[PDB]
Amino acid sequence: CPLMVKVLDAVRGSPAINVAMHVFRKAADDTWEPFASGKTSESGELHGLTTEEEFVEGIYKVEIDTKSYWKALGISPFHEHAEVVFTANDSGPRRYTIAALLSPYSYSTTAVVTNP
Amino acid sequence: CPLMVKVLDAVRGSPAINVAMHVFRKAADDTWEPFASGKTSESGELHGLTTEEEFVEGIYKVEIDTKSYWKALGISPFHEHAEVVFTANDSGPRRYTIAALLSPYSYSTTAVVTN
Amino acid sequence: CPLMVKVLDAVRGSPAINVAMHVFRKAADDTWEPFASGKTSESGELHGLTTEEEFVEGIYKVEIDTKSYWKALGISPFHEHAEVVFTANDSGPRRYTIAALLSPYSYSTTAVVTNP
Amino acid sequence: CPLMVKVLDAVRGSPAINVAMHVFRKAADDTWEPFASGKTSESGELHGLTTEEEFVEGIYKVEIDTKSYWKALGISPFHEHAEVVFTANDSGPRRYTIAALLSPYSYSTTAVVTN
Ligand SMILES: Cc1cc(OCC(=O)O)cc(C)c1Cc1ccc(O)c(C(C)C)c1
Ligand SMILES: Cc1cc(OCC(=O)O)cc(C)c1Cc1ccc(O)c(C(C)C)c1
Repeated sequence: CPLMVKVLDAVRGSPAINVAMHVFRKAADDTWEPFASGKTSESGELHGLTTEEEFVEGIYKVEIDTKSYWKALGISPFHEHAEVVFTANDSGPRRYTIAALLSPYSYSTTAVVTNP
Repeated sequence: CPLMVKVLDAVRGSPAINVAMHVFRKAADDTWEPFASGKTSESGELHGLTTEEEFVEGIYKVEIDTKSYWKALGISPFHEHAEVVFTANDSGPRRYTIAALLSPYSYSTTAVVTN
Repeated sequence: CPLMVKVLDAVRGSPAINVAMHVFRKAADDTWEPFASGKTSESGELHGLTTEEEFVEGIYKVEIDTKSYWKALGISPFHEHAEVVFTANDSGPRRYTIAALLSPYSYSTTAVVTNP
Repeated sequence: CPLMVKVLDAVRGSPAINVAMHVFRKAADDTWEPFASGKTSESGELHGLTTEEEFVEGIYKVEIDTKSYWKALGISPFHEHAEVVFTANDSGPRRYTIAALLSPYSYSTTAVVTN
């Protein structure tokens, strides 16, 4: 469906497995409303967060719990989390893949936006 | 200078100049209280945000207005901003350089943490 | 199969399509021998470069023609190409995904190495 | 200083120190002729590789020995090295900073190209 997140580990060269993340939508009143959540699979992917009709226009935030991921590996990393904040579907529906690449003191994030 | 931010532009191969950003400290009630801000210099750098005495342990957020930067260049961006959230000084004062590399649909951020 | 390359465009937020690349293997005599080549698909992927039995231990180089990609979009980029040089299969066979993320003056590259 | 290389370590959040690298210029017969080398300082920087007069147009390669760096830290790396291949000075002399960010299974490289 319309929103997928793929998370890689740049130290081990592997998908980043069991990484928790929470998705929020900015409300009319400017607050962050809980939208969805899940944890990455063995392939570092999280699918099924939302549907085409629920995923309307708006500003979305994906908060990826990268600190817990590193802590479980014994590492105290720099970032509390990796955030990804973006306007979605403002020219009509699109399908978003959020790619995140994680190191203890660095994190990249990239979007692949395609038309269904 | 305990906190410095350096921003580069991966499309133009240059420092990212006049990029605004705000720094926040997480309050006891878990809200973000803004306490410093600035814009990058002609070398893409922002210095002088805080002092050693002020920069106590806590959770800090740097919100970099990448969307305005790309809009000023006439380039469509993906992100609303780039946010850098970290716990500072957890075993003593350190000097933090946040290095941010910007593309319209991608950014990376790195910390260089010294003495 | 054992070697896949996925190339993304960080300016347009899209797969980088029709990107040419050449794979070389370092020979016993230290020269770079042509190993395989291909161009990325509409999904920014190149598959079928090699087989499990051909892809023996050795030092491999993937030379991705990123300059031509940017030039065809009107852009004069920094890099002549993005190279990816690595020892493969030295603890037994593995499956390698090379992920490359391209901007006119920057390029990241990451490997996902998994056991079949 | 027409060419500077700055290398950071994404695992330790620090400059990458004592990283060796070699610089080559592509010859007329398409072989690479080595002409400069050095290792990064305690701030992860390598200066003084060439001079304005020597650094003429051509295709240059910087080969960064990331594998030795990771081996010295006891960390398994993926890449044999990180190579930065570019045409220099194509419309006049510029000042190039190559910024490299290193992880064991990933690296990124960026050019900051000025006047
Ligand atoms: C977008 C994407 C999807 C994907 O699906 C799974 C697979 O093909 O195995 C597999 C890969 C490797 C990518 C590309 C990707 C995925 C994550 C990632 O961090 C990066 C860096 C360039 C930031 C690239
Ligand atoms: C190129 C550079 C120059 C620099 O001078 C600032 C100082 O004097 O501390 C300080 C730093 C940290 C960098 C490195 C840098 C600066 C920004 C940046 O986005 C990147 C990414 C490639 C990771 C690296």
